[PDB]
Formats: sequence, structure tokens, C-alpha cells
Amino acid sequence: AIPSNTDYPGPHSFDVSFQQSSTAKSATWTYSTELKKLYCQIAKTCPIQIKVMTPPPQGAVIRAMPVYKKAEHVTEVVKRCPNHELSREFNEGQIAPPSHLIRVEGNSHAQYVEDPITGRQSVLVPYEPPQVGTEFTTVLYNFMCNSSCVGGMNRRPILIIVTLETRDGQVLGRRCFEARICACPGRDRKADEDSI
Amino acid sequence: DLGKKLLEAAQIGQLDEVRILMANGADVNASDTDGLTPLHLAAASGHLEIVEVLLKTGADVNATDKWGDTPLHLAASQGHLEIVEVLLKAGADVNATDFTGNTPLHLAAYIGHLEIVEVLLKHGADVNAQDKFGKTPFDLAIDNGNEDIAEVLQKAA
Ligand SMILES: [Zn+2]
Repeated sequence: AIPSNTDYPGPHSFDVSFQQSSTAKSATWTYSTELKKLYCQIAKTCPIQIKVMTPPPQGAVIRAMPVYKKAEHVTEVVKRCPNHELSREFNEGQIAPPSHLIRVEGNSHAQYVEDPITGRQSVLVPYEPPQVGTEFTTVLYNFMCNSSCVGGMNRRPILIIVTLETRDGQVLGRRCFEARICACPGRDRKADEDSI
Repeated sequence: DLGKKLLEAAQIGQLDEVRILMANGADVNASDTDGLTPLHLAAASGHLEIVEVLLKTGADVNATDKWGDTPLHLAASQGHLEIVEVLLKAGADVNATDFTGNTPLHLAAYIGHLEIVEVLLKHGADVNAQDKFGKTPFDLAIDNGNEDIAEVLQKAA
């Protein structure tokens, strides 16, 4: 069983979007709307915007799971390379297990999941509606290894699957974007757009 | 491998380790398989003091990676102003052109770094330079809704 990457708006019209630029003092991330591809530096804050048109049920959650993009890799679980897993950098005493590629920043109720059968790793947050007079629910993600890391992703491309789920794990909506964790997001975005 | 250690220390911002590795004979112009040098990596990451000490110890300000980008391209794309200034003083070509026709001004204008756009213009950035698709820096500022940058570029036209 491979995780589905199929877009599914579902009954709440679930959608995932990105603000026009980083509010950091530098392009710590940038999003290609042409390629539906996030570019970020390792461990930097990446705000992702969730929109629904009708409230999800009580107990709904938002999952983020990385998967390899290419059919020849998709059965392999995406995790941090051993070097980043075992580093002391970013690995101070904390809730995120050090193997997980995706973290949530700034949420005490973020939950790190490893399926005991599939070995798939993902991170949940409770669904929360937007703060009054805003359009979006913001989730802050951190991506904790470089795409190039030889002991991990090893230059293979990944997709981030964002799923809206009931408390009991029924799919309510799903959106997918490609992610690259790279040295220079601003250049990589333009270079990739140039190549297509 | 001292080269590999120097690349990593420059990227992640370990200034003391950069100094120690170069004292131990690390190649200041080491490149990875993407052609990124310590100076590229410090420039993209935004580590000003590392950029300075690499240039003082013989880093190549004109080195191009596998995309044809110089360290100035990377600092300009990221918005690292003081690094852009140091690279220009050290001999960077303001109009260095990568293999898909981007100048530093293309990348600053596109990603939307107003202060960088201003400094590049003062050093002779070419407002007429076209990428592989015919786009000028102004075209890219319009395409990515960078209104203040598009205005500055129009005045420089
Ligand atoms: Zn890694």
C-alpha cells in the first residue's frame, strides 16, 4: 500500500496555498505556483495556508506526510538521513522524533506518527478555524534534511501530502505539492521554472 | 575530507570551524557535484563573516556552479544585502549571467528584494538583460507582483 497523492477537494473544499513571500529577512522559502513546488532552506519556518469553505467536523486533523515522487522510489519511507537524525543541531530535547523529516513549529498539540505496519512517518495538528477576519488557517512546517542528503533523500524528489481527516482517520480532503530542501530557494525556483 | 567539511561549515554558519579547516589546508575553492563552493554556500545561507574570511583566504568570487550562478546570484536571490555589497567590492560582475540567462538583478527582481535591486543598479546592473525566455528584471517583477521593484526598474529604464 502506497500513500495516495490524488488531489481531493472533498465536501469542505479543502485547499492548500502559500503567501507571496517569506516574512523572514531573506528568502528562507519560496513557492512556485507554476510548478506547485515549495523551495526551502533546512529547518526554516514554512507557513502553509489551509482554506475550507465549510467547517470540518469536531476532532478533524491535518496530516503532512512526505513521499518520494518517482514510481521507482514511492515504496521507500521518506525520513531524515542518519547524519541529520544523530546531529545535535536542531535535535535539542523536544517532541519531534529525530528521524522525522517534517516538523510542526509552534503547536504543543502537533503529533508525530509512525505507522507500526507501513513504517510511514507523518505529523498531525488539530484543525483550527482561521482567527476572526482572516481567510486561512496557518500551519508552520520545518523540513529537517536537504533533498541532496546522500544517506536520505539522496537527490530524489519528494511530494508533501496534506490530508484533512476525521478524528477516526477518514479522508475529508487532500492536497499535494512538491518540496525541495535546497541551498538557495530563490535561485532553485527560477532555475526549475526556466527548465520547464 | 577537509573540502566536504568546509562546504558544510560554510553553509551552516560555523565561522570558527571554517577558520580551523582553512588553517589545516581545506581547499577554499572546493566544489560539490553541483559545483557549489564554500563562498556559494555562505552567500546563499547569509553568513556574512564567513563570506568575508573565505574571500580574504582566496575564495573565487567569479566561480560558477552547475547552473552557471556565481555567489552574487545566490546572495541576490536570497536578499543578503551586506553579502551582495562585499561580493561587488571583491570583483563580482554585477551582470554575471547563468546558463538560463539570469543576472543577479533578474533574481532580486523576481524574488522581490528591493534594497538589493537598488544596490545592483548603482553598480551598473543591466535593466535590458533578457533571460532564456526574453524576460527582463522588470518583466519578472511584474510577473511576481513586486510593484515597488517594478517602479524602481521603470525609473532606471
Ligand atoms: Zn540530511
